[PDB]
Amino acid sequence: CDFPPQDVVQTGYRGLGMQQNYNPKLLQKVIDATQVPDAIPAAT
Amino acid sequence: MTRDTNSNWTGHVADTGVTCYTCHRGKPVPEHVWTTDPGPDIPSVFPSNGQNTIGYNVAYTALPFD
Amino acid sequence: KRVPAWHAIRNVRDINIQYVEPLGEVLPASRKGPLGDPFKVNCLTCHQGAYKPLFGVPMAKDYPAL
Amino acid sequence: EFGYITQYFDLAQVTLWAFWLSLLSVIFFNRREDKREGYPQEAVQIFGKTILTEGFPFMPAPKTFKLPHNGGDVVKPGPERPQYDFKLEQVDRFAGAAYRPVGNPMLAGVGPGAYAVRANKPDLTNAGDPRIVPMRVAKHFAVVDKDPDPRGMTVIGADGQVGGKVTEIWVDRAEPQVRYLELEAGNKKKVLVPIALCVIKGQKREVKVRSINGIHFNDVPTLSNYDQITLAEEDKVSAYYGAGTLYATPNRAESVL
Amino acid sequence: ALLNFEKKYRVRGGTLVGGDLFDFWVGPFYVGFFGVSAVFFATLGTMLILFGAAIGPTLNIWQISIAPPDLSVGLGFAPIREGGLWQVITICAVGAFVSWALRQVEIARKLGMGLHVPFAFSFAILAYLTLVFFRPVLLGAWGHAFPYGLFSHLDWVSNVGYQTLHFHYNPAHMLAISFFFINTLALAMHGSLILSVVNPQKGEEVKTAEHENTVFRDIVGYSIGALAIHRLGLFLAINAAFWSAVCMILTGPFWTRGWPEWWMWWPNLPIW
Amino acid sequence: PEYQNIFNKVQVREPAYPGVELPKGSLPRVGKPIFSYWLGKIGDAQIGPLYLGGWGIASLISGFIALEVIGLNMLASVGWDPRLFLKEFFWLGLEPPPPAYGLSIPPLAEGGWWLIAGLFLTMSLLLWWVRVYKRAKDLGMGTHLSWAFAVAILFFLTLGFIRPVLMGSWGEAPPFGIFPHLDWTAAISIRYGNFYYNPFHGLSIAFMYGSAVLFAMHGGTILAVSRYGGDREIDQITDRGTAAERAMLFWRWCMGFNASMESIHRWAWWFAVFCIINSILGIILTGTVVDNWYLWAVKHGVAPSYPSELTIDNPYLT
Amino acid sequence: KSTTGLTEAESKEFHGIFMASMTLWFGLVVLAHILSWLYRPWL
Amino acid sequence: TTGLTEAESKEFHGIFMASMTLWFGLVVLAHILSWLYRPWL
Amino acid sequence: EKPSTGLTESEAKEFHGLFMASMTLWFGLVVLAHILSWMYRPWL
Amino acid sequence: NAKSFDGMHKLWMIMNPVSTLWAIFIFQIFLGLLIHMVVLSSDLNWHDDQIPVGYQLQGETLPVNLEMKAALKD
Amino acid sequence: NAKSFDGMHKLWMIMNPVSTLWAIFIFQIFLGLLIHMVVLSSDLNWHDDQIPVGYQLQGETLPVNLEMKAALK
Amino acid sequence: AKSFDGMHKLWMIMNPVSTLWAIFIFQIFLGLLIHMVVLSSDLNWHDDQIPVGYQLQGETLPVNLEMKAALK
Ligand code: BCL
Ligand code: BCL
Ligand code: BCL
Ligand code: BCL
Ligand SMILES: CC(C)=CCC/C(C)=C\CC/C(C)=C/CC/C(C)=C\CC/C(C)=C/CC/C(C)=C/CC/C(C)=C/CC/C(C)=C/CC1=C(C)C(=O)c2ccccc2C1=O
Ligand SMILES: COC(C)(C)CCC/C(C)=C/C=C/C(C)=C/C=C/C(C)=C/C=C\C=C(C)\C=C\C=C(C)\C=C\C=C(/C)CCCC(C)(C)OC
Ligand code: HEM
Ligand SMILES: CCCCCCCCCCCCCCCCCC
Ligand SMILES: [Ca+2]
Ligand SMILES: [Ca+2]
Ligand SMILES: [Ca+2]
Ligand SMILES: [Ca+2]
Ligand SMILES: [Fe+3]
Ligand SMILES: [Mg+2]
Repeated sequence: CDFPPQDVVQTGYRGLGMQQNYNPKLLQKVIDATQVPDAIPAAT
Repeated sequence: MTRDTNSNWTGHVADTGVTCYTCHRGKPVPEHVWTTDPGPDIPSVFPSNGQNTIGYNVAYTALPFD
Repeated sequence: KRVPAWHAIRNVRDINIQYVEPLGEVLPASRKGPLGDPFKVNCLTCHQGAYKPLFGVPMAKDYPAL
Repeated sequence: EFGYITQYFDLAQVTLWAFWLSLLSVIFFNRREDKREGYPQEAVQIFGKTILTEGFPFMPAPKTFKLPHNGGDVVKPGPERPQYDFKLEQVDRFAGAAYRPVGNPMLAGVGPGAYAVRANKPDLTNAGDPRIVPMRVAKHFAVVDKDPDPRGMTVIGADGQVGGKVTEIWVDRAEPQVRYLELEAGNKKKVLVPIALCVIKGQKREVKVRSINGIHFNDVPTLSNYDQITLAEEDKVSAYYGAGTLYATPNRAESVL
Repeated sequence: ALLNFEKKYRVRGGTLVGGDLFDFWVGPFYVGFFGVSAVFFATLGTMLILFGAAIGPTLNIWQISIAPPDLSVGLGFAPIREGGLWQVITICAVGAFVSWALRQVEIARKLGMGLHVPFAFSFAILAYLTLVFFRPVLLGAWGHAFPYGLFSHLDWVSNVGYQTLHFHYNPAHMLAISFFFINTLALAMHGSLILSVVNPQKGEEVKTAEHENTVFRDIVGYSIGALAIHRLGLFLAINAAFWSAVCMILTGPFWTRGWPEWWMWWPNLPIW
Repeated sequence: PEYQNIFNKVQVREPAYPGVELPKGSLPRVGKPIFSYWLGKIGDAQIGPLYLGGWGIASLISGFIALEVIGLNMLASVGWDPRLFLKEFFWLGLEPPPPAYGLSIPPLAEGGWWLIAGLFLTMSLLLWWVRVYKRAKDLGMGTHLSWAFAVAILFFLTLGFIRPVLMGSWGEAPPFGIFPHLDWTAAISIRYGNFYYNPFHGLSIAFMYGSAVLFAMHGGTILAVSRYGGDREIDQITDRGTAAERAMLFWRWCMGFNASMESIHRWAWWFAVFCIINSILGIILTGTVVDNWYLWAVKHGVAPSYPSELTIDNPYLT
Repeated sequence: KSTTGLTEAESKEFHGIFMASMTLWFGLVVLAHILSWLYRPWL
Repeated sequence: TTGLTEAESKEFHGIFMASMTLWFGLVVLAHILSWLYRPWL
Repeated sequence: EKPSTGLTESEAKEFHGLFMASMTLWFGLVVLAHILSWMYRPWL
Repeated sequence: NAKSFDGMHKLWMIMNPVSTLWAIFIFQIFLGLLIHMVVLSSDLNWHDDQIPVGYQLQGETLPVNLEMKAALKD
Repeated sequence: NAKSFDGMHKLWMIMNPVSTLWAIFIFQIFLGLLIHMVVLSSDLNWHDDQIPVGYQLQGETLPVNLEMKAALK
Repeated sequence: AKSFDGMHKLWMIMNPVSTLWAIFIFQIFLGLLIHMVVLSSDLNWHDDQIPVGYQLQGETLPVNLEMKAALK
């Protein structure tokens, strides 16, 4: 079960379907795994 | 390979490109890779059709698994 | 978004035909599958469940080696 | 070229037309079979004259049912038996107005209390015996324990009063099941009540009949012979209980809100 | 026009609202308060559908379409040309459907019978309200409902189905389809049996109830009975409608992955 | 409220009924009838007896051979393990031959078992057809149940034998599974451009919806007048009582026209049969006459046309 | 004629209490709106 | 009505109230233990 | 022809007494719950 | 003009009091739910406006949670 | 205007007390469930707010779990 | 304080046995529901790996580690 509420992104004309659906609790697992690495200072 | 992708395939990776970290993410062996799937164990005189199993890489359907 | 995916397909084929599969001579038996071929690259090898790998932070511009 | 066209006419098109014509034609035949009962209809004219009309499409030609055990022939569409003698007064002076009963509404045979005029013969089994009979004539039946035997219980009547007591069960031999309960009323007559208008409470040992009131059980129609029932009598009994759904209390026919 | 036997049943009373003012017939129809309401709302809805076709690109019957608002309107009020017409029509539709059910209740009360038909109609109404009210409210926007157009609500159905990669693996969807299929089978057998018993082989008498029981006990070994097949019928149709409503309230509000991945709870039981 | 007539409150038993007498020269009926209390809460309580003659034994030998074959191949696909069989049961199936074999008879583990199971299932259903016909005709009844059964058999043979032969491949037929046959359904819609633009598919959906509507309406109406003896339809047909009169007034007042107690059963018959007739017509034309249903619908002025605003470049044209 | 069975005295009684109750209800509504205006004015 | 007299109703009420009080006591105890182990507010 | 419940005037008085007492107690408990919630997590 | 509304109390001799009471109560409950839902879906919404403070954001930045999340990178 | 609500107790001679009681009870239970679900779906949610502490995060960073995860690498 | 006196008459209009059964069934359903709602949140107590993770503890036993070493 994915209990409500959700986040929906519309990606097309109205009344056509065409939208992406996110569960905030599942998307947190993808956010909690990215970890951009830290910069390395430019070289002389 | 990384130089080739970053220069010659911008129709796909447009000006963001890739580094090692895009796949290794700090480990020597990447996490999500694949090989040619043999399928479940069946009798020796039975050839594989390549479907009708659980199918973990095709979103758990009964579709062709490789 | 259908037009980048079209290029992505071709890109992945390049990575696997020119670079990764010919490495099957160099790697040990640990990095191979049941049929004796090395691990290869998918869409999931860099996206890992996001619409752009790492949400599209441009890391590769800072390094002229890539 | 993605959407190039070679020829406009194809087979799918023709076949679709053929289907439109094959429907559109079973509608015709079914609508004609629909009019073997109740027709020709009566159209009321500009100043009250009534004529017989027949509709669109027209009525079919009569067919015959041959009933078993020399039960006669039935032609349909055919003649009708004569209505009985209902009295009604119209409420508003136009053809589409409603009617009011003239006397006591319970004993009038109009509205939900109307009934049909069927044969004066019982319904038969495949062997020729009467179908609905009391459980003392059908000597092989038994109530399954695990179920409340209604014989003995009382017949509370929708206003809380007592109607009488259950004394017999009437069964159906062609399909084994209960059809009627027989009860002795307040004036010591034997009357029937259909089992589909009874709520049976085993622990209270009551039968609740929400249709009519307690005093109303004295005027339920009676049978000729108590070893069988005919089609006409079934209709009369059931219709009397159905009249109470609108006439028992003077407030029942009077707009909820 | 009246049938041969109709006059003795046309009495007054039995109504819910109104009273003696709307208690008449027009031709064969019975009107009532809710009859006036239903025709009012049906006429208004139809005329608004036609106007929404007039301001569109074509009056071809197959290509008319009136669409709901965008998802950015939320549960608010959209402009007339970009969604508000859809909202007015969807109010008219609810008004008309409920009026229809209550008129049925008035008629059944007048004729002295049970309220089984309006009760079964209530479940169709419930499925419609699930698709236009409950699911949109739980997801947070009117623009999750379907547009009004032949061929154009089918594009909605298709894309919504593919938002879950494979909608055949939805469990309540499987259960509802089971009920639909079994209902068509049962209706074919019931129709055939009654026709066969009153239209026997040439030069024979009408058969009886014993014949009806015998035929199915010979073929299959069990016969359900002449009153229980009507029950079985009400049951299968109502259940089809019910599980359709459930399957749509599950999709989006309570499950956002692919539908094949739900079923994964079964081979992951720790018992094989 | 008032009793709704959904369950039987009081049950009664008499000795079992053996059945209407058959014509002389018939076999006896097999089995001693038993009674079910739970089945009696909702319907008739007797189970059995049963009639097994010549055609219903050949059927039941064919069908069980087919079932043994299907079950054993599903079981060989997991390596004979019954634990895995129960674990992954909805994903298993028996698959048709590879399409490159055409209409030849392929080797046994590459599609020949599918072919065997299909042949035996076919024979089973045709023998059952003959049984149904003879059973209804020996009791002196009309044979209306055989006509509808014939329609259903024809749909089973169309998708499965006739269309694969007209296409030139057995690999165009469904497999024997649960999720596998659902996958077949989706794939054949995807390959031939969207079944929603197939017009026979739309008409059969019209008639399936209509079957549900009509049977809710009829089941309701007869339960609502069963207090006036309406569940006994044969007598209401051959001697119209007040139950039939009320039943037909209800619909006349509500929607302006009505049927009779016998005619509504013809409406039922036809609504159940047109569904499958359109099923046959829609499958038989797919692939053999029409290759893309959406392009067909566009050519005949049926599909809507959403506004564009953008331009996408087909990379095969560049 | 449509009638409710109440006499004229019973109707007078019912009317008295009905009007009192409706006035009290509207008083409570006004109070709620004054509080809401003090907290979050909308016009 | 329910067929209970006034004495039977008094009896039932006595025992019902005692049982409900005991049940609520056990609920409170469970929540005190849970708060000591894993406070949620 | 007039709506009645079968209660006399004494029975109605009795019912009214207990109904009003119960409703007052219920509303008291509601007020207490809201005071605690405002002290813990104010929402306006 | 002051004697125009004298017979008003006779209203309850043609309109049923019990039906009217039930209708009023049910309508008021339905309208209450509707107006609350309409105001919650506007700029006047008072549950999610993060006034007087945002509580999810408050929980993400507690010092204990921050110190645990820092020790998760190392 | 202070003795205006005298005959109020007569209300139960025209409205059925048992029906009213059942209606009130059922409505109150439904409303209780509904308001709890509406407040849990907003910023006021009190189960997932990680106050007074996040417990899953607390379990991921226990020294024993950290030392076992290190010993794998 | 003596204003709840006729309260015991409640059971002369409400059936005691039906009420008891209703209460019991409702309480069981609510118990299951609240346990499942709390298990689906940050307060979950079965999978939080406190006081220790046991699957992880089994993967790093010296015997299992030495056997996994011998297979590569
Ligand atoms: C790619 C798309 C997916 C798919 C996506 C969906 C989606 C999305 C939906 C379904 C829904 C359904 N699908 Mg599916 N479905 C697929 C494949 C199938 C297949 C098949 C053989 O493959 C079948 C058999 C079904 C069958 C079904 C039913 C279970 C259900 C539709 C019945 C219904 O909603 O009744 C309910 C009845 C109504 C909504 C009717 C309302 C009636 C109103 C009240 C009365 C109107 C009167 C009118 C205005 C009056 C006109 C009057 C004139 C005078 C005559 N689907 C494919 C895989 N399916 C639908 C559903 O379950 O919704 C609840 C749904 O939304
Ligand atoms: C972090 C959260 C906590 C947690 C916080 C709470 C809180 C808070 C409560 C419970 C309560 C319960 N918890 Mg706990 N609970 C946890 C983990 C568990 C686990 C587990 C496997 O993890 C289980 C199996 C349980 C099981 C239980 C039940 C004993 C009890 C619910 C009773 C009920 O539903 O009665 C419903 C059924 C009826 C009312 C029918 C009638 C029952 C009659 C009266 C006889 C039954 C006996 C009774 C159940 C036991 C009485 C005590 C005896 C003297 C032993 N909890 C975790 C550790 N749990 C509740 C409780 O203790 O109630 C007193 C409670 O308030
Ligand atoms: C910025 C918006 C404001 C807000 C602005 C308003 C305004 C303005 C009003 C309300 C009104 C109400 N609000 Mg508010 N309200 C807000 C947030 C809330 C929240 C919440 C979870 O946030 C809730 C649960 C409520 C709930 C309520 C109800 C108590 C009341 C509607 C009653 C009704 O429908 O009677 C209809 C049902 C009947 C008439 C049936 C008859 C019932 C009889 C009369 C007895 C019932 C008693 C009743 C519950 C009142 C209790 C008073 C007692 C003396 C304690 N509001 C926010 C904070 N709210 C209305 C009100 O209070 O009316 C007096 C009102 O005018
Ligand atoms: C931030 C929000 C606060 C919160 C703010 C509020 C507010 C504000 C209120 C509640 C109320 C309730 N809350 Mg809370 N509540 C929170 C978290 C919880 C959690 C949880 C799992 O986290 C649970 C299980 C509860 C459960 C409850 C119920 C005890 C109660 C709703 C009763 C009802 O629906 O009557 C419906 C049923 C009936 C009316 C039937 C009546 C039966 C008779 C009168 C006796 C039944 C007794 C009943 C159990 C009440 C307790 C009395 C006893 C002294 C125990 N809350 C969080 C922390 N909660 C309400 C309340 O307590 O009112 C008193 C209330 O006003
Ligand atoms: C709209 C307009 C311009 C209005 C102007 C006219 C004015 C001014 C007023 C007229 C008055 C009123 C109030 C009219 C309302 C009616 C209007 C206008 C429209 C409604 C018409 C309507 C909804 C019809 C739809 C009909 C359809 C498509 C039905 C679908 C199902 C179907 C095909 C059924 C056929 C089979 C039938 C007839 C089933 C009924 C039936 C069943 C189900 C039994 O079980 C049964 C059992 C025993 C005996 C008889 C029966 C029986 O007849
Ligand atoms: C372990 O189990 C044991 C062995 C113990 C037995 C248990 C059996 C079990 C559990 C079985 C489970 C079965 C299941 C789930 C079956 C699922 C079946 C489904 C849903 C099937 C759906 C569709 C299949 C169709 C429509 C097939 C149609 C095939 C046809 C029409 C075949 C035609 C072939 C013909 C007529 C033969 C021509 C051959 C020839 C010789 C003429 O070619 C030249
Ligand atoms: C066949 C599998 C692949 C598919 C279908 C695919 C598809 C896509 C799509 C559609 C985008 C555009 C995303 C958007 O604009 O929303 C994208 C972006 C991107 N992909 Fe992939 N991809 C695949 C494999 C890969 C691989 C293997 C890598 C790493 C080597 C990669 C690296 C990227 C990067 C870096 C971007 C972002 C480029 C930008 O900012 O526009 N992709 N991919
Ligand atoms: C001449 C006196 C009568 C006036 C004509 C009646 C007009 C009826 C009002 C329109 C419909 C009412 C709107 C809501 C109906 C109920 C919704 C289910
Ligand atoms: Ca290259
Ligand atoms: Ca706030
Ligand atoms: Ca918290
Ligand atoms: Ca733990
Ligand atoms: Fe029938
Ligand atoms: Mg397949």
